Amino acid sequence: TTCCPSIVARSNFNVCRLPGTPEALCATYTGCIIIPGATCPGDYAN
Repeated sequence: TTCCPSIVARSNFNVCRLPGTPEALCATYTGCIIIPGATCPGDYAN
């Protein structure tokens, strides 16, 4: 599951992913985290 700290960070993550750049790297660049479970932590609810 991808979990982002802010709406703008989610927007940056979606932009970074558009050309195909790997989710793990886009998460690093934007501050989003990729976790194994279904429910995002409350500070990463966007």
